[PDB]
Amino acid sequence: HWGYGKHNGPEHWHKDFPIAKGERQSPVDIDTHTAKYDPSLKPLSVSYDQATSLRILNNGHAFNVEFDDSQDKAVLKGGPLDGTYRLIQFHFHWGSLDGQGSEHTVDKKKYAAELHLVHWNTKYGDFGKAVQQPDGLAVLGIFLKVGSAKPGLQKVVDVLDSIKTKGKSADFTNFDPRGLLPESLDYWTYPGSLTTPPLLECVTWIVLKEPISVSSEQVLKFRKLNFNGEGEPEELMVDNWRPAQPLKNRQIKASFK
Ligand SMILES: NS(=O)(=O)c1c(F)c(F)c(S(=O)(=O)CCc2ccccc2)c(NCc2ccccc2)c1F
Ligand SMILES: [Zn+2]
Repeated sequence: HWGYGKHNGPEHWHKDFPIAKGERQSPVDIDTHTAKYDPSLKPLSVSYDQATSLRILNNGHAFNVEFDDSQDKAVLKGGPLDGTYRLIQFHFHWGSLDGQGSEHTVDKKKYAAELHLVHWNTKYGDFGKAVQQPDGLAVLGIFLKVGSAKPGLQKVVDVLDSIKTKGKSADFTNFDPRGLLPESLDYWTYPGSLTTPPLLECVTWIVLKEPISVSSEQVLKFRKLNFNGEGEPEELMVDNWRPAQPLKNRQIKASFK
């Protein structure tokens, strides 16, 4: 029932998910001036050489690219993390226009979209148990701006016509997520939450400072997806982002400068 409209969007979520008004909600505005450089933070370690993609899925509010996480393949560690987090899936949030789309903002600046690479803490054994823990997930957020195409995203864009509507899926093997990363791994990090229902407060957010560039034609294809299922009135999948939430009693830390 929740979604992104006037009647079921982010401002309504608290009625079914009271944690929406909780103490460590995401996304947030990253105030670059008050983010403290933390010389104790490590370089982030992103090991995606063995990643195995399985499927791509329109789940009715984004598209997910899913990975086989049953072995220790694609892992995120280092950075602020005390453990080993395993890649499970990635997805995006984007706008109806280039001027909006991202969930995190940087000195109130909105990017055209934001990629989330979602990983779960291997000390909890699986994703479903990890989300019940305050250090259960690590989500790597990467901003998208519109400019030159990202060659490494084109395979994703090209398959979207095949999962236009909610609940459609498609085989999606041998996709290499290393092709979606920017050159620098400088990052901001803070404790936060899933940004859609159930809004669980289980996420260490690591947001890269350097955005990737995608082309206007690439992001236009994201906007041709549908929130509705096949045979229902067409509602374009756009603006599936939650606005910035109160920082409350949290410090955003920077890995750089
Ligand atoms: N935007 S996000 O990165 O914080 C996020 C959520 F907000 C979130 F609620 C979830 S969820 O699985 O608990 C609910 C549904 C969902 C699915 C895909 C994108 C956004 C929300 C995931 N988890 C992603 C996920 C999906 C399937 C299997 C494992 C992880 C998730 F990654
Ligand atoms: Zn997300």
